[PDB]
Amino acid sequence: NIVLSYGEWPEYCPKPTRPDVSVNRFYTLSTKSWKTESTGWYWKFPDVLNDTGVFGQNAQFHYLYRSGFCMHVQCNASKFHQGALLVAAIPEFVIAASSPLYPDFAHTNPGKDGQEFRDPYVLDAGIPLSQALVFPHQWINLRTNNCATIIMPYVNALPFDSALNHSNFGLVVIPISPLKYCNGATTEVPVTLTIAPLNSEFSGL
Amino acid sequence: NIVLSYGEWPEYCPKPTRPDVSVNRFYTLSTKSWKTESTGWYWKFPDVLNDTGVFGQNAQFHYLYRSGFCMHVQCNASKFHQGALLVAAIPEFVIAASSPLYPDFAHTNPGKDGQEFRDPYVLDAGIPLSQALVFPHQWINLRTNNCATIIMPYVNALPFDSALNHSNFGLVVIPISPLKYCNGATTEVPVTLTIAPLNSEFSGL
Amino acid sequence: NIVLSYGEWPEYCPKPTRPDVSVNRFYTLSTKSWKTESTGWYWKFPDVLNDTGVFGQNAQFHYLYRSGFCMHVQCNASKFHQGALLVAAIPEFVIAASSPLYPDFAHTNPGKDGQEFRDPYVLDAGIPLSQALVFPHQWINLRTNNCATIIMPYVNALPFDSALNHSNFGLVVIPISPLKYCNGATTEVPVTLTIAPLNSEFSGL
Amino acid sequence: TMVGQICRYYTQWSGSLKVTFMFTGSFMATGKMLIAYTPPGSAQPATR
Amino acid sequence: VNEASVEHFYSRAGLVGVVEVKDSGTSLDGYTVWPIDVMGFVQQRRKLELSTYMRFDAEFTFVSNLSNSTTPGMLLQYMYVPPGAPKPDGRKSYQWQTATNPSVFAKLSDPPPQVSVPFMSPATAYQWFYDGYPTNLQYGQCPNNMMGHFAIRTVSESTTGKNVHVRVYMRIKHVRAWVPRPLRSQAYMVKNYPTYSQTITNTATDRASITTTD
Amino acid sequence: TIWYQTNFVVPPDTPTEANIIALGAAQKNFTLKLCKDTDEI
Repeated sequence: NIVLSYGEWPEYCPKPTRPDVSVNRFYTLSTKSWKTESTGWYWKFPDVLNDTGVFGQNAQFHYLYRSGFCMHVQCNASKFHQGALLVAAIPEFVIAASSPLYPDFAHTNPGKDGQEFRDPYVLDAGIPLSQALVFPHQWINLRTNNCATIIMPYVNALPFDSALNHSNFGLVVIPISPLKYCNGATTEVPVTLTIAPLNSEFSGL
Repeated sequence: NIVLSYGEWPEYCPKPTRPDVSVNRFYTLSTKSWKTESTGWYWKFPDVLNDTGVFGQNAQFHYLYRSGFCMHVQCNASKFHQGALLVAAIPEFVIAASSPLYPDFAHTNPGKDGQEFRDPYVLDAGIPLSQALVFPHQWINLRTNNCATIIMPYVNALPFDSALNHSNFGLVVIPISPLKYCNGATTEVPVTLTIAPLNSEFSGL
Repeated sequence: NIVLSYGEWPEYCPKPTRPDVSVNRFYTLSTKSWKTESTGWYWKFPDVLNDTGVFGQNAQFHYLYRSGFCMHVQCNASKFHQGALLVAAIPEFVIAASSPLYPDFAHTNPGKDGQEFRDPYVLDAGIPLSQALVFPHQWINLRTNNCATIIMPYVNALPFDSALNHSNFGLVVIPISPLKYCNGATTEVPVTLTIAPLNSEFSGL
Repeated sequence: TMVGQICRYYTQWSGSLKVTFMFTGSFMATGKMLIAYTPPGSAQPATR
Repeated sequence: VNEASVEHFYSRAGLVGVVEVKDSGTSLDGYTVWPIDVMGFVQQRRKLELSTYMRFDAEFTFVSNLSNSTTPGMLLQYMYVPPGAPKPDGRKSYQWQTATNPSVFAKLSDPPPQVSVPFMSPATAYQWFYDGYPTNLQYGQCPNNMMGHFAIRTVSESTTGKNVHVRVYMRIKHVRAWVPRPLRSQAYMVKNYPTYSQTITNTATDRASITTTD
Repeated sequence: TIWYQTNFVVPPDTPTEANIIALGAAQKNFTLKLCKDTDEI
């Protein structure tokens, strides 16, 4: 039902301020449309929240922070659609470039609107997809469950690090088995995402 | 040493948010220079804090608030200067126009830089100055004490009211006995002010 | 108020004679005049007492001695003068020569009248002045305190040593912030010194 | 300083520092200085 | 020591305003509307501005008669339009009846009507000084002090030939005052604003020298 | 940074400019690591 990443609950690290209050509310990112031809998406937060809400007001004006995330992905489709998604949160996600030389900055930090994979088979990190299940993952299978939920604690070497440089991890949604629907059905099945940062901290205003 | 206005301490009124934290810090307004010719100043806050600091970030984005103020005025002058000031906090301070027709908006809400009186004798409200001691006041007398301190609670009919309209009260500094100094002494005696809002509240983001 | 050098009180070292009596009295050296242009002074005792008093009668006719000193420097100036002095007692103080070759003997043992620095910035020992606070020191600041007092025990490798050769340490007075005074005030601010040897001993008549 | 010199002998350091001011002016003088510190990730302030 | 109390100091009843119907001569209208203004007379105004916030119930009386000081029986309708309800257009307008407008039917022959108004304001007290704008004509105007208009008319059916004067008295009960204010030295210019004349008047009457007395 | 809050005020017959000196030091928790010889010389 819920996958705790690596079997732990995020927690404080015993003067850093604890905002609590209004940075604990859910944020609803724009809804991506999963077509029959579409392939993949990824986000790589702390990025996605840098502009939005009061959170971005904390992360831009503080020199250090600690945080943890609870992310919830759900997909609304009627029962006449098939297809399945893989949802995984892959820490320290470093992408690469194809050659016939470095990835453009739009590919490194997409922002709240995510990005499309160029080569989903290799994740565009070079590693195969067949093995990507080694990271915390959940199956969204359109004949069974429409929702996938993950709690990812704060994983990094240093206790604190800045939000504008090191992006703690990333998130992928890959339609492993493509979508097919009989004629007349709605053409696009929407995918939405929700993130609610847990136990955040900030320091160094 | 300290004058509690009307013999009370400001207090909360038993969901409005209590910011506490960083709106309890002192704010140091720009230093007015009191010359031999100069006459009067006034401020009329909640105004003065609308732009400054995190406070103005609360007061502009909230539809209602409650607050109370602790204000501290001190004047640095050597012992070869004479002259005296009157410092009073006059609630519900409504000014007027001279005739040979309403006061310009620059005179109603001066901002952080205060304003000069046109007619200090009548306060430019029409009431005489001789009686203005009926309000909470303190004497700054340059041969005795250089500091004057006041705590003014929240006085208004309604429990809450907005910061951009009703200015709860005002503050005056009038050099009743003019300044004289022998030749060679520093020409201007600076006046500074410090305000530290107490027990503030806000609601209706 | 008082700086014990290195956190100790001078003491005897358990047949050496203990004079006590009249070598425990204060000695008042001649009063140096600190001008606006003047820079620095130094003494380097046991030297200063070799001629004066009954002490010099002991130190010249004895082949070995042990001693400790209590030195007191005070500066009389009215309240219309500014400027500050640094007073430090620097053990094993060895001076140097400038080059375009050794320091003349008048610079090594000045006598009761002290000496002027050639280069106060480097102490004329080669070490910077900014760090000279590492030695026991006291600030004479003409708007606050007019007196500085030091107790320096007997610091040297051997238990005893002769007064005519090894000069146990030295003392500096450097006007770090120069003196300024408005026209008409007294032109020179006098500096005086007082030393009262403690727990002295002598041997080998 | 001192700490300035013997921190040239070590690759890494850490910890809080202390900075003290004195005023040499004459006993009569009077004024106000505003001493402001900026965290390391920002440019120095524009005006007070 | 009991005549210095704020309750006794505002006590006595006084003349708040004089209104006239005048339906006889060149003006045939036949009614009038009199918005309640406690400030009406500069004497009653200067005693109120002594205190900034005050909370009081009022009690009214209407002493009426013709232009002869002669009082024949003829009927009058005193209506009280509460704050926030529409005013009568003309002597026959349907507002003169409704329900919610409390009215007093009194002949002239009878001794004067009398009535007691409660405390009408939304805020816990009146404000005689309100800084700041209600939302430059606007500066310093209390929207919440309106007490109602006391519209009057003579029931007798059409065009009597009699102009009817009427006087209106007020007295303040149960008064409670808050933060005090110094009295006004300068003369008044207009009704709703403090604005004072350019030329200043001294508070004390001058004498010959700093020395001589009488 | 060091800002002037107010003008510098003095009675007559007084020097008009002062001088401020600063003193640096480290607190208790200051620590060092990994000895290395220096370039000062």
